[PDB]
Amino acid sequence: ARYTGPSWKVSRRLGISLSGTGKELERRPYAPGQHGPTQRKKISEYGLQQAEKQKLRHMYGLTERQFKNTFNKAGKLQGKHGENFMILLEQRLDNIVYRLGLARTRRAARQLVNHGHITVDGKRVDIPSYQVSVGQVISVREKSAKNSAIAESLEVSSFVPEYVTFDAETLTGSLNRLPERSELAAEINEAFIVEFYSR
Amino acid sequence: MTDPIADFLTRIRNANMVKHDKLELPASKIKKEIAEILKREGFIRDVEYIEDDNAGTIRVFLKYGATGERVITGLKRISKPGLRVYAKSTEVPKVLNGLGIAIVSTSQGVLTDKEARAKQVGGEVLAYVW
Amino acid sequence: PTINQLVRKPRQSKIKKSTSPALNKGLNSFKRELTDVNSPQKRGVCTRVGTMTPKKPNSALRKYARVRLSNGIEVTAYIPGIGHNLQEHSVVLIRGGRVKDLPGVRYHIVRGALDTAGVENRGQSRSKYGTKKP
Amino acid sequence: DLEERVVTINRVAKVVKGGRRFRFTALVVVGDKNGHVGFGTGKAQEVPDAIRKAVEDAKKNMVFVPTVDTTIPHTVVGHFGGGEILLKPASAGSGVTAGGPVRAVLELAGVADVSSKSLGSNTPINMVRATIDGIKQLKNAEDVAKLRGKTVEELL
Amino acid sequence: RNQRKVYTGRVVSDKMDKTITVVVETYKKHGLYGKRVKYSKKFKAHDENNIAKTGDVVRISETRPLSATKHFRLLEVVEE
Amino acid sequence: VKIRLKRMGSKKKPFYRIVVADSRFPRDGRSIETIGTYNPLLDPVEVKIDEEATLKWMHNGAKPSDTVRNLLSREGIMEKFHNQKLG
RNA sequence: CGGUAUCUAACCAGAAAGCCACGGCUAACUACGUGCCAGCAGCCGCGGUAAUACGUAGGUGGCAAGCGUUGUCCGGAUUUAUUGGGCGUAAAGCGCGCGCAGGCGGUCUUUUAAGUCUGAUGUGAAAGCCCCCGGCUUAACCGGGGAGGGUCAUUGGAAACUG
RNA sequence: GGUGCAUUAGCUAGUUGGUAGGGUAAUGGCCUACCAAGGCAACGAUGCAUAGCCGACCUGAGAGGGUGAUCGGCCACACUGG
Ligand SMILES: [Mg+2]
Ligand SMILES: [Mg+2]
Ligand SMILES: [Mg+2]
Ligand SMILES: [Mg+2]
Ligand SMILES: [Mg+2]
Ligand SMILES: [Mg+2]
Ligand SMILES: [Mg+2]
Ligand SMILES: [Mg+2]
Ligand SMILES: [Mg+2]
Ligand SMILES: [Mg+2]
Ligand SMILES: [Mg+2]
Ligand SMILES: [Mg+2]
Ligand SMILES: [Mg+2]
Ligand SMILES: [Mg+2]
Ligand SMILES: [Mg+2]
Ligand SMILES: [Mg+2]
Ligand SMILES: [Mg+2]
Ligand SMILES: [Mg+2]
Ligand SMILES: [Mg+2]
Ligand SMILES: [Mg+2]
Ligand SMILES: [Mg+2]
Ligand SMILES: [Mg+2]
Ligand SMILES: [Mg+2]
Ligand SMILES: [Mg+2]
Ligand SMILES: [Mg+2]
Ligand SMILES: [Mg+2]
Ligand SMILES: [Mg+2]
Ligand SMILES: [Mg+2]
Ligand SMILES: [Mg+2]
Ligand SMILES: [Mg+2]
Ligand SMILES: [Mg+2]
Ligand SMILES: [Mg+2]
Ligand SMILES: [Mg+2]
Ligand SMILES: [Mg+2]
Ligand SMILES: [Mg+2]
Ligand SMILES: [Mg+2]
Ligand SMILES: [Mg+2]
Ligand SMILES: [Mg+2]
Ligand SMILES: [Mg+2]
Ligand SMILES: [Mg+2]
Ligand SMILES: [Mg+2]
Ligand SMILES: [Mg+2]
Ligand SMILES: [Mg+2]
Ligand SMILES: [Mg+2]
Ligand SMILES: [Mg+2]
Ligand SMILES: [Mg+2]
Repeated sequence: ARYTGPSWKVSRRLGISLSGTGKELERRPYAPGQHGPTQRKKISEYGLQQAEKQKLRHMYGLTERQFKNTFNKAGKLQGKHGENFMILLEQRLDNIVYRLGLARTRRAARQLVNHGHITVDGKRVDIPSYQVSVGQVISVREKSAKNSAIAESLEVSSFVPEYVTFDAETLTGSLNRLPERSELAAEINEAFIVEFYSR
Repeated sequence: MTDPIADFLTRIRNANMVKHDKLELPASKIKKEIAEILKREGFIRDVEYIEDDNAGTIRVFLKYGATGERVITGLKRISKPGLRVYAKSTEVPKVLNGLGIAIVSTSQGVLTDKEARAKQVGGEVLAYVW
Repeated sequence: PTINQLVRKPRQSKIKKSTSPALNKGLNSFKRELTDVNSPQKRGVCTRVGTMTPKKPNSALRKYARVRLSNGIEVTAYIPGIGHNLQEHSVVLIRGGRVKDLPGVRYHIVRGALDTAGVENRGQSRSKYGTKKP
Repeated sequence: DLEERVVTINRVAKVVKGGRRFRFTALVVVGDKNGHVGFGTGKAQEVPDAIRKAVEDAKKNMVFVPTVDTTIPHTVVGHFGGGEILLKPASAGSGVTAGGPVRAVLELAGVADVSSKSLGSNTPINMVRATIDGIKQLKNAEDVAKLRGKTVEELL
Repeated sequence: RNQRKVYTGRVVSDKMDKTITVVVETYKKHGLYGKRVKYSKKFKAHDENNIAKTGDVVRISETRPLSATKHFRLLEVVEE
Repeated sequence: VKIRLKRMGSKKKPFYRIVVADSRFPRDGRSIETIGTYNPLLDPVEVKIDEEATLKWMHNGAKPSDTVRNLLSREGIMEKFHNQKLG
């Protein structure tokens, strides 16, 4: 991926349990390093905006320049800026693979997309940043097929969001309709990232 | 001297600040047109034309809302003798984001912003009032 | 002013001079003239070295140098880092940037781009001072 | 309820024959996201006491902000003292763009889409006073329609 | 057919032979302020035989180059 | 005056414009009036052409090239030009 | 070009991470060494024995096959202010008058269309910004259509305002 | 229609116009003889300095500011001068 370091470190510093359910924050919820269990300090507006940017960036696991380019392209759309930015972030192939049950984290989905183990409309895709559209399907092209990892991922995969429909008999998933901000993270404040990029 | 319409606007502004109720000044065609427009949009209460054998005068009663609220909160002059301003049909401005009005003299006489943009005609903008 | 006063004579800006004039021109030997060409770095030949004292309240000695540039300009540059391998009649690469401590010094010396050497025993900020990874 | 935020604290002095005496003056902006906001100043030998006094002062001079469609109805300019603040409406989802004190007062007021510019001095108290003064001459379509004796559809 | 440019101006100098000088004035917006400014340009016109007198408004029309700097001919004299 | 074929697009990916221009001008330089497109990469060739200005230029003395002649023949401009000459 | 793009099989976590910064502006601190020396530095300025600012170690923050420094331009700068500043005391009213050119000009009527406003015709190449569609596994990139841009020439209209 | 200087105020004499002629694909002091003393200029003539021009590129909320890399159109040059 972009970054192969420890995953509990970034979540502990950020304050939220991204890519999991509190299991990274079960113990010592303070920031990493030797400082953070000792004391804290004040937070300014710049700190809050940077924190929200990090929330998004390390939640979706994509680099900074591509993040800003996606924000700029989302600005081209019509509607509220942050909502469009988030919903275009939700169009990522990695996000669809992860939330569809074929994996468990963002890293697993990214690697499983890099090797081409999935396919859209019978076309092998090695691009994690591929933007899925309405009616596009996914599959496994019988590469992993009877693989232990995908079976385990489908076992422990919570549930499926209502904006995507997936059946496990043929491992087929497709976007029902466009997701809304209502069915999204909501641990973040999307109103601050636009201001942060506005300075 | 130079500009009588600016004197008109300044007279209403001063009387409004002093909370005066009545104002009188010498009359003309354009002055009567401006007074009639202001009466139509209800900025003023009433206007009379008193006949005197020099030019005639116009008398306007300033209107105030309940609890002594000023109906007219500002008048600005746009076209000046030293710099005239002309606006096209698609360039007419909205005063105070539609809360106020503007006066424009077009080929069909003196109108407001709504009338000018309804007929797709342009002229010269005289003043903003809000 | 009035609009007529503005049409009679228009507004004018203020010409802002630069900070590093010696980097803003080159020399033509055929015409023996000076031309306006701006450059990020230049190279020159040392003439003398020494250490002068700053103004109040500072008192520590600072390492400087005097250089003739490619255009024959008497330029006083500063030597960063700890220790140096500089002396008279040496080729040096001068770079922009002035120091407030010395009233006359206006330029820095790049370490590791020419006859000038790097800094020994440097672990942090290694890109500057011209030290390679150990 | 009422949420408060601290803007600035300044240590002021006064000369006596025995030396000097210092004390802290704190500026605090209070408000709730319903559309009510205010500002206050406090002075004390200790910073928390100054903050508490500033909060108590700010609780006594509250104002109201028209926030139709989560946006200022029209552009306005404040003129208090040597400070100047220009507020103008912004599109939905544009966030808030303002200076420090102006950002604080606008965020506590409740608005979400507005863009402002500072055209004068940067002293925080004068900036806050200019922002409040500019908020004073805001308008609502219903109020001006009632003033002019007509309906909103006729006016808009 | 086509048409030629016509200019209405005032005679300034008529002391040449069979030709005069005419000033044409027009207004224009400024580059940055948009104010009217007078703009007078002098052309040379050709008459039949020394008819026009100084300070008489005349209309002149475009034509071929008759001389070194002479590109207009007198169309008529409106008044004095 | 020839109804020529101008090349643009990208490396190893050419696309062509059927355009009329003078033989003394650069291939990608000045031209008179573009009339069509020609895409070679697709196995079935997609050629769009006005078929009305082309006949006017042919009448006025605009000799095409070999491939432009082939395209006009396949699209029927050459046969219609012969018919117009006969009629 | 060229056995080139592409595709098919077997093996391999193995052959692939660095730079700057951490007192405030500005995101991120502990210890040791030094002692107005060595030195840092865009500014406020730090260094005289308890240094979060000098060098190193540990830690943390930003970016990423890139990261820092310098040079030039625009912004912030309303710091030439038409949009958008001023002249009692901070820089800024000539010592005063007579007056050519120039700038501006009380009220009403008729008339002209120079200014003003508007319709139609021609033109403002291609490529570029922008909008909608597509093609390359995505993107960069490429293709199609559309839109924008003039105190532009011909000509038909209205006469409130300036002339 | 698109630049800096007034601490650069007068410049010009085939110049300004006419009568005939020669020359060119074509009009034209483009050239010749003759006749008169004209012409341009504070709406900046003349002079000094810098500079190929545009579609366009960078920035900017916009008005504006800076530049003429790649590509397209026009112009000038080919060691210097004829
Ligand atoms: Mg938009
Ligand atoms: Mg350092
Ligand atoms: Mg008080
Ligand atoms: Mg003719
Ligand atoms: Mg061929
Ligand atoms: Mg080979
Ligand atoms: Mg191959
Ligand atoms: Mg093998
Ligand atoms: Mg092996
Ligand atoms: Mg291997
Ligand atoms: Mg393996
Ligand atoms: Mg490995
Ligand atoms: Mg590597
Ligand atoms: Mg240190
Ligand atoms: Mg380290
Ligand atoms: Mg790190
Ligand atoms: Mg910006
Ligand atoms: Mg500016
Ligand atoms: Mg002004
Ligand atoms: Mg000022
Ligand atoms: Mg004054
Ligand atoms: Mg003074
Ligand atoms: Mg005086
Ligand atoms: Mg004085
Ligand atoms: Mg005087
Ligand atoms: Mg005068
Ligand atoms: Mg008049
Ligand atoms: Mg075009
Ligand atoms: Mg091109
Ligand atoms: Mg596509
Ligand atoms: Mg493109
Ligand atoms: Mg295109
Ligand atoms: Mg196109
Ligand atoms: Mg457009
Ligand atoms: Mg009339
Ligand atoms: Mg231009
Ligand atoms: Mg230019
Ligand atoms: Mg002849
Ligand atoms: Mg040159
Ligand atoms: Mg570019
Ligand atoms: Mg700006
Ligand atoms: Mg360029
Ligand atoms: Mg080149
Ligand atoms: Mg070119
Ligand atoms: Mg050559
Ligand atoms: Mg040579």
